[PDB]
Amino acid sequence: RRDWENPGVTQLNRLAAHPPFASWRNSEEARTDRPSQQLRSLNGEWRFAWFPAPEAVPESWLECDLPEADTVVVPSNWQMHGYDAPIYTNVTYPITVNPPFVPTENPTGCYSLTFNVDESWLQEGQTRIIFDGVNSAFHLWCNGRWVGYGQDSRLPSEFDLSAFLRAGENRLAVMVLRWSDGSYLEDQDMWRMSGIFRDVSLLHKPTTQISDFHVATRFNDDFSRAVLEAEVQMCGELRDYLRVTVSLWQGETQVASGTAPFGGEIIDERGGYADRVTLRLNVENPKLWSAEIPNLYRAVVELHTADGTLIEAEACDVGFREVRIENGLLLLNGKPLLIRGVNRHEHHPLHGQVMDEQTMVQDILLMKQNNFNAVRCSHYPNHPLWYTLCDRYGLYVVDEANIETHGMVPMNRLTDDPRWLPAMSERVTRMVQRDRNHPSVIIWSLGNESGHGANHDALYRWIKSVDPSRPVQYEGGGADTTATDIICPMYARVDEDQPFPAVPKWSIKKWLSLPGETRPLILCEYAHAAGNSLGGFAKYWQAFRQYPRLQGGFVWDWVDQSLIKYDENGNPWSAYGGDFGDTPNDRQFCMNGLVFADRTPHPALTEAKHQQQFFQFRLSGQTIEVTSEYLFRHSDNELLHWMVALDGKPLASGEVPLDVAPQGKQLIELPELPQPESAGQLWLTVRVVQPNATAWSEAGHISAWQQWRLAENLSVTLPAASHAIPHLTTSEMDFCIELGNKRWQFNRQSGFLSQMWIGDKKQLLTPLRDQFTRAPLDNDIGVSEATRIDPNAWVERWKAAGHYQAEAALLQCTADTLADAVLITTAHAWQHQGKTLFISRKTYRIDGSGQMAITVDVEVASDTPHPARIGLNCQLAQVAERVNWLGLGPQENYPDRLTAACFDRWDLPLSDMYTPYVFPSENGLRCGTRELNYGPHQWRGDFQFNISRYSQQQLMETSHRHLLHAEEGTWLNIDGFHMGIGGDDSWSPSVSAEFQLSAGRYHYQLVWCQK
Amino acid sequence: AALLQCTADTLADAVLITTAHAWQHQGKTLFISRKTYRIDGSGQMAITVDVEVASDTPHPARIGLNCQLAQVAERVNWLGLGPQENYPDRLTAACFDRWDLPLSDMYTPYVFPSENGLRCGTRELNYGPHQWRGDFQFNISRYSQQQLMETSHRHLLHAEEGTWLNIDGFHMGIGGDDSWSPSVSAEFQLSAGRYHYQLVWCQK
Ligand SMILES: O=C1O[C@H](CO)[C@H](O)[C@H](O)[C@H]1O
Ligand SMILES: [Mg+2]
Ligand SMILES: [Mg+2]
Ligand code: NA
Ligand code: NA
Ligand code: NA
Ligand code: NA
Ligand code: NA
Repeated sequence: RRDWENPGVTQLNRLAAHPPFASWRNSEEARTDRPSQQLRSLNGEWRFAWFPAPEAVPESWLECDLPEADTVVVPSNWQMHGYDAPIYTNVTYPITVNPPFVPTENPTGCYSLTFNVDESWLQEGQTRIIFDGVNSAFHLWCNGRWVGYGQDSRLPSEFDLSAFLRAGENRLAVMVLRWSDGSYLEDQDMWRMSGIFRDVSLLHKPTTQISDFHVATRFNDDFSRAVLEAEVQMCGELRDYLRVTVSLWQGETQVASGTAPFGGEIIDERGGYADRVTLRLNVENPKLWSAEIPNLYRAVVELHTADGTLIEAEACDVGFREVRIENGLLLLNGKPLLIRGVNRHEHHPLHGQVMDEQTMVQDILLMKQNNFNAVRCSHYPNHPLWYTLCDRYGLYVVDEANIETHGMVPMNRLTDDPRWLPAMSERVTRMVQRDRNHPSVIIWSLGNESGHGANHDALYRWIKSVDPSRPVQYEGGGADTTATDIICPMYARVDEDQPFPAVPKWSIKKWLSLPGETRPLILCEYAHAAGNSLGGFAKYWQAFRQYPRLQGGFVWDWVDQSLIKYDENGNPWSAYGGDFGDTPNDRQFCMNGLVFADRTPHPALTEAKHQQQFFQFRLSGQTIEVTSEYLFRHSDNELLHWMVALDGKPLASGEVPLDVAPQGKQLIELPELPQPESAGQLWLTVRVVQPNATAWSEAGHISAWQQWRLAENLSVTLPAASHAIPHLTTSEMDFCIELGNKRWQFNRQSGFLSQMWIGDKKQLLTPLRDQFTRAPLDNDIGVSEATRIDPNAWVERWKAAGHYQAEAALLQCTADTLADAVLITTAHAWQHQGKTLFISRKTYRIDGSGQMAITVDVEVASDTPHPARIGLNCQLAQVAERVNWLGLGPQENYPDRLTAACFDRWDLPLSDMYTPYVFPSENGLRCGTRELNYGPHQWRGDFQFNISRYSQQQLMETSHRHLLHAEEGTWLNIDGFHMGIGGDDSWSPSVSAEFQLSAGRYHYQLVWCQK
Repeated sequence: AALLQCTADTLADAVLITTAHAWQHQGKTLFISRKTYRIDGSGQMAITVDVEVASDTPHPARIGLNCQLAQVAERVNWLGLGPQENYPDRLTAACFDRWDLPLSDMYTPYVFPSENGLRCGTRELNYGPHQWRGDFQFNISRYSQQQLMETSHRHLLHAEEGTWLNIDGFHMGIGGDDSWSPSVSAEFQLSAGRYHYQLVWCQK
């Protein structure tokens, strides 16, 4: 019947969806959430065999293990074991678009397991098997007998095996299909894999059982009083002696308990539900749940007899919180939320899409440590443990249905088709039935990029009807359709409108006030962190803080989707689209995370942490005003450390305890600061430190910081006259300046300083020349599809203008001797096919003190695309271990992404001055630098710089970081100016006007000398 | 202005004058101006100005040069934004072109006297035998900035001997969102800390 090519059949013999069950036969264990003997894991070693199509599977496999099969670990994606290649494609379906058909060559994975089952499980009750995740469709057999079928890769499929099992040894046989009609609803921009990638278990339930239960919590006006309501449903034979007891616990203290026989209130003309009962428990002064303080209670649902015999128990963590939209604002416990969130895919560099507790916890810790309080399940229901962790650690979750049909034309072709309503409804309804009891889930999502169809409006209302406790959102069709309670655009800009036809992305500030609009606005996706990105991030947060209805958003995204591969030497390297022979593919577009696949931070993470701080500061005189953005907690684990320094040198510091109420302010007056010893700029730096450790952080964790320029004393003291005078040696091909053991050689043909000698040691490997280009960042290249070549992308404009090909032409090179120095004057014109792109005029002044002052004045043709940078570069013959500088740091920072950086004296090993982006590009820059020290060299002025063993040329021509090779010496790039990196999105020019080098005329001056 | 440095150097085809000043008050150095005047064999004086402004002093109204020329001409010819008065935050209406107006039109008769008549984005200015080139803002009239701020009514102003010229590399916005509180937007305040501008003064 080829059930995998029929959207009308999404499952066969599958049991109803429901909340997590464990079937405890001991209440104490249900209360403490301890392991349950009635819930067995079948994870471990299984037998697996790969076939090109389901037609190639031998019938023998159904009742006997195939000798050709291997023993593999489950859960797992078979591509990760090497049976076939994982495919990375963004929008374009990996299969021919011809719904509901899939290729005849359909990779088939045949799993089998021989396991034991005790007669005690078969003599009484029900024994069911549970597959938390199978990609993307499968048929189940038990002891050679066909059991059922299932679809939807991100929700569990359960089947009753009570009639197929036998005492002793049993054998399962699962035929998993890579492609099915369900694949048409799973076109998310991520690796395309398959297999039994989530847990498999066996659950025993009594015949008379708790089949479902819903927990709700409503409050009075000030939340000082609450009522917990628990509806419980049963299956089996109804008896007058059956009872249901629901008890609520706060730690070891039982707070409330209620018992009642089955039989619900009258529903309609035919009566009520005799197989259901609702318990209502009163709770005074409940400890409220929030991401700030994840207070949790434990609800225990007991099914028992009047005489006191327990039949079974279920339970869940309960969080007392209310979520509602009122007067245009998303409120939590009556307070307007400010969503500091991020999108997070279930990705592991080695295991693929198999999630483990360790990785989940690591992500959560890093998230909260970096001031995030929310996560969006892009774009499907997550591993069940995820919700438990967000419940306990405290993170707001947007639970999203596994529905994305991005590759359709138009996007809503399937979702506006009633023939697909069934398949869609199951992805939404089964998600709600599974996760509705988790307090962490505060918003439901109908899926992602499936345009907007009538099926969306239908399912939108279904959720509103069955679960009024959570708002529903969906971005397809314009981000503001009738299928969403929240305006949730993706990559809508802060001030700039993008009037696309039919589905415009208005600037978020303008979106809010459109005629008749009243809903709150939270971007489901923004600040695309692909590579060297997050430029302009601060602009979003200034807006979020000023506009009440702009309530944040979810950064895209958390972690790069790179996979581990091994080279000839067997060493691991990070791969992306196309590295597995997968084609078509969208290359590096799968890496858009704030952290690398191994969870190592990208520089952008710190910019995020800074902007998302929960404490805001203002300086007036010597008074620091600290405002709290927390909505529920007082700052009872915060200490403010302040430090004043004169250009890096510490002059004074202290620490004051913070005691600010949520939404409150605290005034802190700094003691009279001693007068700076010399000239320079005083800088005030304050940091909020958490003295005590928490569930998500260690003692001494820094949660917020800010800097301010205080008094400055301009140096009016002119240096002493030098002893010796530099000597000029004019030759036909060179202008050589001599001063003691030092020598500067300027080539008269090129007009560039080609070499420097300190004694007999050459200082340069490459001449000091102007540079107006950079190894293009992901945002410069701007393609979300490898097949598309955007001529409007910055890199194409630069290439087309000849910026990368431009040749310097000497216009002038003269030398002059002054009273105490030698003045070299130069002028170069950079041209491309007759067009003069840039003109650089310089003067080099080498005085008796051995300093070479370099003054640069550049002209940029107003009609050529604004240059990526304006500076100089050279290859220093030396390679030192450290880099020391006075400026912004310690991490990499660009013009539109430097708010998190602080002005101070920084010292790091040379390696840290290079950011290992998987896709190489310009990186490691540090801005606002007044002094740079490397080996014997020292550069002064006001510039931006990067330094490493990789020339811009190699970075630009190398596709993977692991293929880079340390060049001889050290490449230095010092820019008087540098263009912004952008990032609002990575498929169109995103660098804001203020960060484009459009001034036409630029001036900067550097001083090069010996340290 | 406290003189920090004043030197002279003879080059191949030019004389170089280097200077450094520090404007202070109550022992506080407010600004520091470093310049070089390069007069070559063609009679052109290239002036390069680099100024430092203490970060803790209120941003200055302008960063430029001024002098009182002895000559009094009838016309003012310039290549820049015009023909009317325009300031950094009020120049969208002005157009770049060759403008030529009588001296009187370069003065805006506000009843209450103040800085007036500025014209921005000027690459060339001509007055009498003089010509200034670069990329500056300027106002030119028979009234000094001093007289303007000391005189309450326009009818009390008296033409001073010669002509007062104010060539600025940078000028603060004029604001106006209201007239009873600071209203000059941030992007129009001279807060860069270090400013650079150059001019070429010659005869025509
Ligand atoms: O709009 C989007 O942008 C991202 C680009 O990396 C990613 O494809 C998301 O899944 C999609 O919703
Ligand atoms: Mg089907
Ligand atoms: Mg997509
Ligand atoms: Na807001
Ligand atoms: Na992507
Ligand atoms: Na505190
Ligand atoms: Na590259
Ligand atoms: Na006046």
